[PDB]
Amino acid sequence: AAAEHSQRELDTVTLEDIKEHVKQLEKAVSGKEPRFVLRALRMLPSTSRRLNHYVLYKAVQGFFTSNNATRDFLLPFLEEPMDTEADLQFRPRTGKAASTPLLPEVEAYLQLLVVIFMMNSKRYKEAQKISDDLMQKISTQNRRALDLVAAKCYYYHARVYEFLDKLDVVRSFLHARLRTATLRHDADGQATLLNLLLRNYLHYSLYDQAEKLVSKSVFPEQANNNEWARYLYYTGRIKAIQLEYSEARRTMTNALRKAPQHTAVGFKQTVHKLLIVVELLLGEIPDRLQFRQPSLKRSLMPYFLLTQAVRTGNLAKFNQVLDQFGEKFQADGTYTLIIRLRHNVIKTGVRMISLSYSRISLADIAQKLQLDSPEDAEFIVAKAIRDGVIEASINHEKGYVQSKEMIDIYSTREPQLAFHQRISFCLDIHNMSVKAMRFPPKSYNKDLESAEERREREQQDLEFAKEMAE
Amino acid sequence: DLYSRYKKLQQELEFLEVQEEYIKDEQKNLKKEFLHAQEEVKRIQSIPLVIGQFLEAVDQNTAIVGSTTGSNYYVRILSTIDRELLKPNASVALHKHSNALV
Amino acid sequence: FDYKEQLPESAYMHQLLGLNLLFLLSQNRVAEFHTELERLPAKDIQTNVYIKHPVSLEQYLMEGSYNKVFLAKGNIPAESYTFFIDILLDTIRDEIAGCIEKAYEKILFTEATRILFFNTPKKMTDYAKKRGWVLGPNNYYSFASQQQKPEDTTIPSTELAKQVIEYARQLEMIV
Amino acid sequence: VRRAAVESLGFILFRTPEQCPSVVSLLSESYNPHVRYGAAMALGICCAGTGNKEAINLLEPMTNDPVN
Amino acid sequence: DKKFHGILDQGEGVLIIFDEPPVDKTYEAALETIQNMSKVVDSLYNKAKKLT
Amino acid sequence: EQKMLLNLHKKSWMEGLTLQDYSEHCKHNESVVKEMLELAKNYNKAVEEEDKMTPEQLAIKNVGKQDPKRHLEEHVDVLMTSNIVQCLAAMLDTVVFKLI
Amino acid sequence: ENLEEEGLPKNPDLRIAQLRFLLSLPEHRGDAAVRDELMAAVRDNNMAPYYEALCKSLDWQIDVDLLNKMKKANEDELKRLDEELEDAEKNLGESEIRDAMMAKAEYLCRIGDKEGALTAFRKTYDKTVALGHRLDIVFYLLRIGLFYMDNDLITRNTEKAKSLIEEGGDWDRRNRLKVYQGLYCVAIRDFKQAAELFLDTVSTFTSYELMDYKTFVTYTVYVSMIALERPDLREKVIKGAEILEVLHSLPAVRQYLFSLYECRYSVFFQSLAVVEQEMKKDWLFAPHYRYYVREMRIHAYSQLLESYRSLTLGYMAEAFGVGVEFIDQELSRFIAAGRLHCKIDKVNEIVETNRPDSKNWQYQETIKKGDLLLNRVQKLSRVINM
Amino acid sequence: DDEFEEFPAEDWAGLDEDEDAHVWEDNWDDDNVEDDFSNQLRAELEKHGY
Amino acid sequence: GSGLRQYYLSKIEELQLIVNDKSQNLRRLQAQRNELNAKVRLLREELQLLQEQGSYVGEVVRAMDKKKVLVKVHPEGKFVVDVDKNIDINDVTPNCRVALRNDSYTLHKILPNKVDPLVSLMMVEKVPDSTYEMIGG
Repeated sequence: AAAEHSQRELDTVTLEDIKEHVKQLEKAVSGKEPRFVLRALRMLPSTSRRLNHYVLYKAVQGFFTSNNATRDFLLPFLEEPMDTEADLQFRPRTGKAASTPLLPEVEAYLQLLVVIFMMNSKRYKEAQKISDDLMQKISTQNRRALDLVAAKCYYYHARVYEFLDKLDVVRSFLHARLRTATLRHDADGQATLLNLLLRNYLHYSLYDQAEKLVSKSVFPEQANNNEWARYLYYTGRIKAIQLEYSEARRTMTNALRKAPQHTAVGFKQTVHKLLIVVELLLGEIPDRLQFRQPSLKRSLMPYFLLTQAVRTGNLAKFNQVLDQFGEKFQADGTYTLIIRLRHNVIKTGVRMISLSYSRISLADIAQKLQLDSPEDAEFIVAKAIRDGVIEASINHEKGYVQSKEMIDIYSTREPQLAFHQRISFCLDIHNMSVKAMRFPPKSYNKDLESAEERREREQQDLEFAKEMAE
Repeated sequence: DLYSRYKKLQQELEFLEVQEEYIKDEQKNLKKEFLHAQEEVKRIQSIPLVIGQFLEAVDQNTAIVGSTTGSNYYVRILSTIDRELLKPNASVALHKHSNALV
Repeated sequence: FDYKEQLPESAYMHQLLGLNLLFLLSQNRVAEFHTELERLPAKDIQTNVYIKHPVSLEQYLMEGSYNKVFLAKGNIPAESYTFFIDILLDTIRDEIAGCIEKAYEKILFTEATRILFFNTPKKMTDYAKKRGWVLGPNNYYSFASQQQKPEDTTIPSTELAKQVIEYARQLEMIV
Repeated sequence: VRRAAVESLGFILFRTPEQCPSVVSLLSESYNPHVRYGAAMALGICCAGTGNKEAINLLEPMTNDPVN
Repeated sequence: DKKFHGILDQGEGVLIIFDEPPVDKTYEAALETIQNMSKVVDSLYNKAKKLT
Repeated sequence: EQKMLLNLHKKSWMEGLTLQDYSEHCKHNESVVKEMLELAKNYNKAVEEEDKMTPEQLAIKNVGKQDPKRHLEEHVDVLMTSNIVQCLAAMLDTVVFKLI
Repeated sequence: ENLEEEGLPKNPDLRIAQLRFLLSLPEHRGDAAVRDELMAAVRDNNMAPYYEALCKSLDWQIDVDLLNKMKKANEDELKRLDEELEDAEKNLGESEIRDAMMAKAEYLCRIGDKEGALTAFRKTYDKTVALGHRLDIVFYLLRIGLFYMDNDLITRNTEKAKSLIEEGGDWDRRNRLKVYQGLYCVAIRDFKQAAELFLDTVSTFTSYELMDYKTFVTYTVYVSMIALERPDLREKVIKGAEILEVLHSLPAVRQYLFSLYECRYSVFFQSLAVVEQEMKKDWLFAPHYRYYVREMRIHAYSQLLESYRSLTLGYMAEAFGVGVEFIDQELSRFIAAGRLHCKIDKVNEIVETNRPDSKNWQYQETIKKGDLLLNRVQKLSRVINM
Repeated sequence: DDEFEEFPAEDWAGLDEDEDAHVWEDNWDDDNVEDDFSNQLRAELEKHGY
Repeated sequence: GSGLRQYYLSKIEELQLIVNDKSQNLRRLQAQRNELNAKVRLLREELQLLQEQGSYVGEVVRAMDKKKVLVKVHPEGKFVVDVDKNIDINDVTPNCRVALRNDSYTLHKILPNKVDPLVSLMMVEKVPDSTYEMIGG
C-alpha cells in the first residue's frame, strides 16, 4: 500500500494548499484589496494538477460546511472515498464560521477546481453543467474582487466548450459578460472576455467580426501580461489576414515579448510561425536565431525551409516548398498567408537582380526568377519599378533593364529618420524605467539632526560663548 | 445613506486632485530651493582655509585628515566634494575653525 | 455558412462564392477579398476551380502578371464570372500604363499594343489623349516625368526642428 | 505670506477637522520653518477643541523642532 | 598594397587617382562603445536574473 | 531694479542663433565618444565588482576611484545638449536665412 | 627535440575529441582506422565514462568484458587515490594533500568523467597555495572546456587565467593562454582575434598538448588570410621568418597562401577547395568551413576587382579557371549580399567596380548592432517589470 | 503563472544532444543549400575539358 | 424593491476606482516630494554641522574602570577620557584608533584600526613572497 500512503501524503498537503488559497481569498475580501486574489490564482495551474477525486471530495464536503443546493450539485458529480483509516475531518470552518454561508469569492474558486478536474477527467458534459451553474452564480453577484476570479472562470467556461467543439452558444454569453464587465470598469474580466471572444471568432475564421470587435472595443491598458499576449497575438492575426502587415508584425513581436519566459511553449511556437510568415510577407527577413531553439526547431523546420526559399527569391524553390508542406501549413492555419508569399518571392528576386546587375536582359531576369516568359517579366519589372521596389528603367526596344545608379544613402534624410525612431525609442525606455522607480514609504526627515543631540550642541556652544569671551 | 456616501466620495476625489496639484507645485519649488541650498552651502569654503592631507575615508561623509598644523582630525566631508578626488595622500582644504574637509 | 449543419452542400455555392471573390477583386476591395476568402476551407481554395480562379487572379494582379490577368478571361470557371472580369479589365489597362510611365522612359507607339492589350490602333489615340501622353514624331511616347524626384533639394527643416524639440522635451519635460 | 497661507487653511477646514491633518501633514515637515509654523497653527485653528488625535500626533514631533 | 588610392582603366589605359576621405573615428568609437555597452547590459542581465 | 539686474549674463540675440564651428564640434563629439568607450569598458567591470561587494563598501570603495557611471552620465548629458542645440540652431537658420 | 615534453599535460587528449568528431561525421563513421585509434586511446586510459558516452551517442555495441575490466581498473585506481588522500590529510602536509587531489582530478579528467573532474579541480583549486599551480588547474579546466566545447567553462576559465597571469607576471603562461584563446576564437568564428593571437604566439608556441606546431602554423595561416589586410598579411605572414620556415615543410599551405598573395587565382581556387576539404574534417573549423571558404572566395573576387575600374566576365572566369556562368552567379550572390562593391552589366558582361564611402558601411553596422543592443535592453526591461 | 495551455503545444521531438549550442553572429548565407565548393570547382574544371 | 439604488452603486463604484487610482498616484508623488524635501533639509543642516569642531584622533592605551580610556592624542600626549553612552567599553581594545570630541575629548567613535605594527615592520623589511613552485633543485 505504498502507493496509497504516498497518494494520501500528497492529498493532505494539497488540501492544506487549498486551505491557504481560500484564506488568501477571504483575507482579500476582508482587507478590501482584490490583488490578494491574484496569489490564489498565481498557484492555480500548479494546484490544477495537484488534485484528484479524493482531494475534491474532502475539499467540497469540509469546505462548504453547509449542505445547500451547491453540495447537492457537485458532490454527485465526483467519486467518494471509502471508510479510510485516517478519517481526518477537514473542517476549516468552526462555530459561527461553519454556520455562516461561504463568501461568493471562494465557492466560485472551489467550483473552478471541480470544473478543472472534470476537464482533466474528460467529463466535458458534466463540466459544462457545473460551469453553467457557476456562471449563474457569478452573474448574479456584483462583487468587486470576484471579477478577478470571474475572468478565470470565463477562461475555463469557454475552455470546457472548446472540448465540446460548439463555441457558438458561448458567443452570446461572452458578449453579454463583456458588456457587463465594460459597464463595470472590470479591467481583468473585460480583457479575458475580449481575448475569449477573439479566439471564438478566429476558431470559425470570422476575421471580419473580430476586426470589427477590436475596432470598437478598447482593451484594458492595466491588463495582465498573459492576457496582453493573447490580445496582441489575435490582433496581429487579424492584421495579417487584413493585409495590415506592419502593425501585425509589431503586435506579434510585442506578444512574443510579453509571453512567459519559461512556459507557454505552444503559444511561442504559434506566434513564431505567424511572425515568420508576416515578416516574409512584409519583405523583411526572419531572425535566424529563432530557428535554433530546441523547442522551436522541429515546429519551424517547414517554416525554415519556406524562409530559405523566399530569401533565395526563386519561384521554383518556393513552389517546391509549397507542394511539400501545404498540408502542414493548412493544419497550422497559415496556408492562406503562405500563398501570398509568391509576390514577395518575386519582389525579393527583382530586388537582388537590381542590386547586382547594372544592365540585365529581360530573358535573363525571367530565367533567374524562373518565370514563364520574358514578356511576363516585362510587366513584373514594370510593376516593381512603379511601386518603388527597385529604382530602374526598361528599354523595351533593346529588351533589358538598366538599374539606376545607387545614391549616397548617408547624404539623405533616411539615416536621420532611422536614428530618429531609435532615439525616440531609447528616450521612451529611459522615461518608462524612471517612472517605474518606487520609493518605499520610509519615515523621512529622521536622518536629520536628532533633538537630543542637537540640544547637546546648543548647550556646549552656550558654554563656549560664556567661557571663551570671558 | 447612499447619497451621503456618493457625495463624500466626490468631495474626496476633488480633495485628492487638490492635494496632487499642491504636491506637484511643491516639488517644482523644492527643486529651486535645493539649488539655492547647494549654492549657499559653499560659504563653508570661504578663505582662509587650512591645508590638510586626506588620510582615510571612515565612511561616506566623515574622514580622517592630517592637518598641516601637525594634528590628525576625524572631521566631516562637505557633501558637494567630489569623492573621486579623495585619493590617498591628497592635499585638501579644511575649514580653519572646524577642520572639516571643505 | 450559418445553417450549413442542417442545409446540404449547395452545388452552386462554390461558384457563387468565387463570383463574390471576383467581384471584390473588381472593386479593388482586396482587404475584404482576403477576409472572405479565409471563410472557405483551405482545401477548396487550391482545389475547387471556382475558388482557384479568383485567388490566382489576385496573385497575378498583385505580382504584376497583367498578361495572365488578361488571359484569365478565356479560362473563366463559369459564364457568370464574365461580367466582373470586364470590371477588372478597365482597371488593368489604367494600371498598366501607370507602370509604363514610371518604368519605360520611352516606348514605341505600336510596342504598347500588346502591353496595353489594345486591339485597334485607333483605341490608342483616345486612351492616350485621356492619359495626356505626348506622342513623339518617331512614334515614341516620351514619359520624361521622373524629374519630379522626392525633392531632396529642400531640407525639411521644420520637421527636423520639431523632432529635435521633441527630443529636448523628452529630456527636460520629464520632471 | 507662506506662513499666513498655511495658517488660513484652518479657517477653511475647521468644519471638517479630519481633513487638516492630511493636507497640512506634509507641510509640517517642509524645509521652511515659517511653513512649519503655519502648519502647526493650521492644526491648532482647524482642530481647536476637537482633541484630534491625528493632529496631536503631528504636533508632538513639532515640539522638538530646531527652530524656536 | 594600398600605397595609394586609385583604379586602373585598362580599356582606356588610364590611372584614376581618388581623394579618399579618412575613416570616421566617431563611428568607430561609437561601434566599440555599443559593443562594450552590450557587455554592460549582459552584466545587468546576470545581476537582474540572479537577484530577482 | 529686479528687471534691470536680470540683464546680467543675458546673452545677446546674435549668439542665440550663432552656430558653433563644425570642425571643433566634430572633434569634441569624437573625443567624448572615445572617452565613453573607455568609460563603458570600465562600467562593465564596475557592475561586476558591485555585484560581489559588501554594503559597507558601496561608498567607501568609491572614494578616490572614478565612477564610470557618473562620468558616463555626464558625457551623455554634454553630448545630448551640444548636438541637439547645434542641430536645432542649424535647422532654424536654414529657414530664417534663406535666399528665396 | 624536447618540444613535446615542454607542453602542458595532455589531459584531456584533444585528439580524442577530434576522433569523436570524425566518427560523428556521416562520411567517416565507418572508418576502421579512426575507430581503432579511439578505442586504443580509451583502452590505454581506461575511459569508462567516455566509453559509456561513446556507445550511447554513436550507438555502438558495448564490449561487456572490456567495459567491466576498465571499470574495475578505474575503481581500483580511485580507491588508491582516496587512500593516498586519506593518508595525506592525517600524516603529510597541505602540499601532499593538494598533490593527492591533483592526482585524483587528473585521473577523473583522463577517464572522461567530466563533472567529477570539474568538482575535483574546484576542490583542489580551493586549497592550492601556489599561483602557478592554480593557473595550471585553470588551464586544465580550459582544456576540459575545449574538449566538450563548453563555452561557459571556456569563457570563465579564460577570464580567471587572464586575472592570474596579471597577478603573477608569467609570460609563458600568457603565451599558452593566447594559444588557447586563439583556438577558442577559431571555434567561435572569431577569426580576427584568432589571427591576432596566433601571430602573437607564432614564435613562442609551446602548447603541444593542443596541436602540433605544423598544425598551429597551418591554422595561423588559415585565419590570417581571412582576417588580415594585404599589407598586414605581407608583413606578418608572407615575410614572417618562422611561418616561412614551417611552410617549407608544408607545400600545400604555402601554395594556398602565395596563390592569393601573388594573385594566382586559379591556383588559389584549387588550394581553397583542398583547404575546404581540410576544414570539413577539423572539429575546430567544421562549423565554419562553409563560412570561411565563402569569405575567402569573396576576398579573391574583391582583390581581383580592387585595382581595376572594370573587368570583363570572361577575364574573371579565365583568371579563376571557371566558367563565365559560375562567375556570374557567384558575383551576383556576393553583390546582393553587399560584400562586393561592383555591379554586373550582363548585356556586355562587364563588372564595373564601385567605391562606396566608409560612412555607409559604418552606418549600416551602427544600425544593426544598435538594434541588437536595443533588443537586449528591451528584453531586460521586460524581465525587470515582471 | 497563467501558462498558455489553451494553445496546442506541438510536441518538441527535438534533439537534446546539443544540436547547435553556439554563439556567433550567425547569418542566413551559411544555410544556403548547395554542394561544397570543392564539388563545384571539380564539376567546372572538367566543363572546360581540363 | 430598489429604486436608483443600482444607479447610486454604479456612481459610487465609478468614483471609488478613480479615488483609489488618484490616492495611489498621490502617495507616489508624496514620496517623491518627501525625498526631495529631506534632501533640501539635510543640505541646509549640513552647513551648520560642518562648523561643528572636528574630533581628535587618538590611540587607546588601555581601558580602565568607570568607562575611562587612556588615549594618546596624535601630537598632544596622553589623556584619560570618558566614553560616550553609544560606545561599548568592551570594544575599546588597546592600540585602537578612536575619535575624541573637541572639548571634552570624549571617546565617541572607534575608527578603523591602524596598520598592524608587524605588517608595518614587514612592509619596510619587504621580503619577497615565495612558494614551493618557484624553488628549483
